[PDB]
Amino acid sequence: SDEVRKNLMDMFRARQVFSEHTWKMLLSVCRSWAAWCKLNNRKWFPAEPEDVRDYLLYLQARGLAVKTIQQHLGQLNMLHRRSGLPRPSDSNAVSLVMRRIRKENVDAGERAKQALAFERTDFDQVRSLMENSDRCQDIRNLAFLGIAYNTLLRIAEIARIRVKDISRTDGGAMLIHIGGVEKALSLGVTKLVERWISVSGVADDPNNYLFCRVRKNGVAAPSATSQLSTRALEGIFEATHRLIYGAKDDSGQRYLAWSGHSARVGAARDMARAGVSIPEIMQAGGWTNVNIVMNYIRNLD
DNA sequence: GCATAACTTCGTATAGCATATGCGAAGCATATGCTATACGAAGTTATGC
Repeated sequence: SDEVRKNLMDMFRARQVFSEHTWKMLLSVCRSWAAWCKLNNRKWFPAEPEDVRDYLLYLQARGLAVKTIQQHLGQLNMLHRRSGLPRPSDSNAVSLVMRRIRKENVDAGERAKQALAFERTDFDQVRSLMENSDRCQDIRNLAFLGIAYNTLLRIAEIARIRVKDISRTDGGAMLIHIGGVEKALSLGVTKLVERWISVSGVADDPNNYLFCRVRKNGVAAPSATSQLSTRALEGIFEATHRLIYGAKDDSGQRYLAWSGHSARVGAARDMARAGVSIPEIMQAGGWTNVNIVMNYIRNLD
């Protein structure tokens, strides 16, 4: 850590701006490179392309998915670039091995994953079960899913919306605004969000976040400044799934239960089942055209 | 005086997206950098008997 961290902080001085997600990632690549570089002693910072070739073969023998290795190589090249040295990716051999292992592991039959779809009928079932609920933290989850499906928002978008961010019409719909665009909400879940607001009492300042922590004994808490962590919002979907079905299987496979994208895929696939014109889908999601939309539509029943 | 529920901070793995190049000479298929989940685990503190 210390030596590598102090080295990387030279780049922090030289290149101070990144997403919190990027500079998290580069450090965790460098940890693994340094560890390997110790366990077979070679010079640690200035890369030798033959050593990169050894490293890429060592990773390929652990059978990591090709999307991982291409990222490790990317981060190494970023580090050389912003430090001010020739890029290891300039090596012909490095390219040759990358192409070879890419073809090999593709021929080995890997597939990209796709999340389980939160189709409309599951929402209707869980609503039919929880509609009678009065325990506060049930109400919260029932409202949350009601928005997170209908409005097609990304999980880290909906986590942000302040009560200031919401507009209301008496006897009608409710409208939501997100960073110059406005999105509109069905006359059902309006009643759920109204119930949540009126029972929890978060409305004392529009600057409060609409979603907030709730404690063991059923009393809510306000906050103007502390948001609910997305790691708990995934803990909503996974909990309600574990309420409708038994526990996850021990095979360790991923996407065995709903996650943040299960709403988007559920909505898109249901709209395709409704026979919508696909450009209307692309307009609703705002998605720049790439075949991921087709892949979500890949099959119906 | 200790046990518990519901949540917050780290870490090592993959998917999304915006932009750019070829190849061929019009259009877009494939390639490249950067940003964001999914999951298991360790750690926090308020309420309770």
